[PDB]
Amino acid sequence: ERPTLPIPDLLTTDARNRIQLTIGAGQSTFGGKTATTWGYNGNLLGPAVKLQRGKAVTVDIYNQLTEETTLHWHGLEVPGEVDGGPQGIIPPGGKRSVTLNVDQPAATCWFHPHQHGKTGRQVAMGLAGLVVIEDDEILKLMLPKQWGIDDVPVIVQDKKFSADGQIDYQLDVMTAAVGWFGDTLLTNGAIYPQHAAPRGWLRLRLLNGCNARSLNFATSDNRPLYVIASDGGLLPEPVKVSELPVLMGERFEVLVEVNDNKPFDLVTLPVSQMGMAIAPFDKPHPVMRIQPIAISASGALPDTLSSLPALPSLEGLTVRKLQLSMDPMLDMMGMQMLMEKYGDQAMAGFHHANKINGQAFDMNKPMFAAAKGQYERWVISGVGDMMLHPFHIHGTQFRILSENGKPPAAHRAGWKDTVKVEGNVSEVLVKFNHDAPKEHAYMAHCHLLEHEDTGMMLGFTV
Ligand SMILES: [Ag+]
Ligand SMILES: [Ag+]
Ligand SMILES: [Ag+]
Ligand SMILES: [Cu+2]
Ligand SMILES: [Cu+2]
Ligand SMILES: [Cu+2]
Ligand SMILES: [Cu+2]
Ligand SMILES: [O]
Repeated sequence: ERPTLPIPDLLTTDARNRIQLTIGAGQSTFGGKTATTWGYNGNLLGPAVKLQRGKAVTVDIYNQLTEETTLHWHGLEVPGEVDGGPQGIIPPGGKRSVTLNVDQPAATCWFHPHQHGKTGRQVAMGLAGLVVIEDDEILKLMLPKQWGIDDVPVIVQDKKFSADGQIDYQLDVMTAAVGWFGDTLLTNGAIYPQHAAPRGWLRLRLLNGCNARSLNFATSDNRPLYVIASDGGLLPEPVKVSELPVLMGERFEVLVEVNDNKPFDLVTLPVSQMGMAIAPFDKPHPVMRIQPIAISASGALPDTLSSLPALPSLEGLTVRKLQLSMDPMLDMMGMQMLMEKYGDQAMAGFHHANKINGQAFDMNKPMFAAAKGQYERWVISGVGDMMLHPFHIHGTQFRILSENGKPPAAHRAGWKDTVKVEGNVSEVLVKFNHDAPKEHAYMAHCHLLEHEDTGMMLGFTV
């Protein structure tokens, strides 16, 4: 009765070493009602671009929208010139080609628009894809590896729709303060899908592709999840968890056991984030149904996944302070609107009003030049402010030293491109191995997209 989990195509290069991505407007059905949606190579979401470490690929990006957009590869360590930040304009009806020389370990990354001031909308409308980066190392592990059967991407996103069927997106005082969130949960575009998985291990590549909703993954019968990777690749070993908090733009890959005749749900648990526990999200919410199939999966859960370097010495490293803030007026007005619409349940558990170091994002004025090839220490503070800011830095995979006032949890102590900042201070160890000049600067920003779109971003050069 549930629709099957849609599986994004795993797209590799053709004879010319090219991948074609068409950005376009189509239609989808939600709850039997049609909406205009945008997608990459289809109506909605996108394919998974498969990359190999050490190899180049050229991506041809045809923008068939009637408005401008950009194409960013979130999690990829590439020069600014192909980063697809807001300076990477692709005119409506035009084409832009980018050559990606992949130089990082195996990981599940993703891609989405980075259009100046409109990224929340373009994502809400449907635009997101995946990136599966492979290397020599990972294939030796014998992980579940059959794409769409025992190795599946799970892109989880919320939307809200108006009475006429259409996606109801707005960037206004309330959303700019608390984020765009909705009442309907999608999994690879589908409402409460089911996925048929063989007996043994199921690998789920989880992406929180929500604009502003943080999620927290668990199983309906509390079977454990074994985390094997974070934003930037494998952990040294599996880390067993009963629940998995995932911030906006974060990825984790987990293994979960599948047994004959015992279906279970992947669920998300209520989070203590402003706006995000309004019913049906005040209770555990299903994400998808796992249907065991009485066929043996070949995949293993290895004792040992890979190696993390020790953290580099802290003495002598440059420190950059990035103070996050939101105009007090934006905050009071936004939270009032939140409380007035939804009341107390909204606490269960403006275009340049959001800033970093007192400055709302200035596309023409990068805030600093970072060293190339040198570890730096970036200290990101949300002190003075009560909103959730998952802070993301372009052009790198860093190590978390402190996450919002604490040492990182085990499954969060490996390769990360996002870090939690919420009323406290975070510190990360970051290195950039590629150039980004002022014309194609790197972004560092909050990934609660409505904050980003209203100033909580800076450009930096390498
Ligand atoms: Ag006011
Ligand atoms: Ag409140
Ligand atoms: Ag705030
Ligand atoms: Cu992103
Ligand atoms: Cu990014
Ligand atoms: Cu934020
Ligand atoms: Cu970004
Ligand atoms: O991003």
